[PDB]
Amino acid sequence: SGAIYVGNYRVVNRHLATHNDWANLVWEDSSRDLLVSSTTAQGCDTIARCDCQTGVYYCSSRRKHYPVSFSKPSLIFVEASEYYPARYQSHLMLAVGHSEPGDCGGILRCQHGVVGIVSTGGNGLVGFADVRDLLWLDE
Ligand SMILES: COc1cccc(NC(=O)N2CCC[C@H](C(N)=O)C2)n1
Ligand SMILES: [Zn+2]
Repeated sequence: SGAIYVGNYRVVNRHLATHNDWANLVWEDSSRDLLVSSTTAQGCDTIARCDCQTGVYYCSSRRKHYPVSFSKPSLIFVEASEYYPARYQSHLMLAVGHSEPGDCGGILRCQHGVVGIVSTGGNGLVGFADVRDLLWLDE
């Protein structure tokens, strides 16, 4: 689990969105596994606006933050799960790192701010849904 709290927005994995998120919906995209809802309180996270390919992510299944090198956001095939059929997910970045299903939502960050959140994984890989192109999160 986990979210990004920037301005009056809450960014979560679409597959983990709550009823309150759907009832206060700002934007959602199944192909990216992202959903953004509105918040009453202002958040403290800042979004990175950069082309970093190295950063650090939080892994809840280890209670640890790990440094990683990650691929550029791309269209990657994701196998069928209990949340989606087998499909291509867009704006996804892959890295070598530990992950379990419940790790979704952990933040990936670089020196400039939040880059994205954990969205896929398995067998010593971890995938992050990028948010750096969502310029509207800053206003
Ligand atoms: C997060 O790490 C792991 C580790 C092992 C397995 C998994 N499951 C995983 O990738 N998916 C299940 C949740 C929805 C994901 C998606 N974005 O389509 C696919 N995740
Ligand atoms: Zn950066």
